[PDB]
Order: sequence, then C-alpha cells, then structure tokens
Amino acid sequence: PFERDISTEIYQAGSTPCNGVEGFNCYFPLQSYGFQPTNGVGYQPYRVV
Amino acid sequence: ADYSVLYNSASFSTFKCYGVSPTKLNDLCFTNVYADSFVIRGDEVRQIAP
Repeated sequence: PFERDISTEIYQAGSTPCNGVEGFNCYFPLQSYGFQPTNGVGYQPYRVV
Repeated sequence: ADYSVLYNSASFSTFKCYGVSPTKLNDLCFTNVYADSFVIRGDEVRQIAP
C-alpha cells in the first residue's frame, strides 16, 4: 500500500526459462493502454482523482 | 493408481503444457482417464501446433 515501484524485469511465465530471449511467453511487464477510435465509451480515458 | 512414476525419472524438455498438469494428480479425484494414440504425417511431427 502507498508504495510506487518502477522495476521492469523479465517475467517468469512458467517452466523453460526465457534466459533473456524475450520470445514466446516472455513479455515486458510494462504495457501501453489500448486507446483507439474503434473502441467503446468504456474504453475511453477517464479523469479519475 | 500410482502416478508418481511419470516424474520419478523423466527428462521431458520443452514441457509447455496448457491446463491441468499431469504431475501431482493424486490430489484431484476423478473416474476415468483415457490415453489416445494416432498416426499422422511423418513431416508434420514437429509441425503440429495448437
């Protein structure tokens, strides 16, 4: 709670470790939001404070 | 049925299995388990993918 983390390392999906291959089942922890015109109202950004 | 022999001595590499893991199966209790075998194209033995 109330802790901000900026760590970005390879995530372990399961067996057969990636070993820095960044291939199948080996993705970066950070992902960008999907903001496209072909989306519903619920997919639009919201000013949440 | 003693299913520990599956992982008692095995060297199965690239074990990418989706769903319930066959290992540690004594915890779950079911009625019937079936094993299926088939013959396919020789050149498609590594070409079969989901």
